Amino acid sequence: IAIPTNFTISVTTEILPVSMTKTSVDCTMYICGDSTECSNLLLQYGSFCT
Amino acid sequence: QQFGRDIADTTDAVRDPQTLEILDITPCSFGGVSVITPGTNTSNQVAVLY
Repeated sequence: IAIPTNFTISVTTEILPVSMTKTSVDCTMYICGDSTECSNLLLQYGSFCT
Repeated sequence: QQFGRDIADTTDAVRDPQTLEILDITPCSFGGVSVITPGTNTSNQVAVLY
């Protein structure tokens, strides 16, 4: 058998992500900017932005 | 240089042909509004976060 006659105390680092960046997108402003008729066309696609 | 654009290629600033001043263009549609409500069941009051 082999038995230890001494010890070492080791500190080791573990790294874990917990969060992302909370991002939001204004669907209408992304797709159509400030064009009224582009927005009207976008209404034809329903609830995709929602 | 007559006008400037952002990463998306959106025109962000222009030069007035006559005065030759630089004007930034910002969308006239604020879509960063949130409404805090305790519920229509309990009250009709609200708060607004811009």
